[PDB]
Amino acid sequence: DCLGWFKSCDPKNDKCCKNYTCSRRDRWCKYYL
Repeated sequence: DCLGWFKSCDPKNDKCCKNYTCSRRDRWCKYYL
């Protein structure tokens, strides 16, 4: 599964979908530019 945006994630255990990547600053699945 993946996350959307403001879902908590962990950069070492990224669960983000396409065009997203989880930040550590925000610790959420941040839109990856």
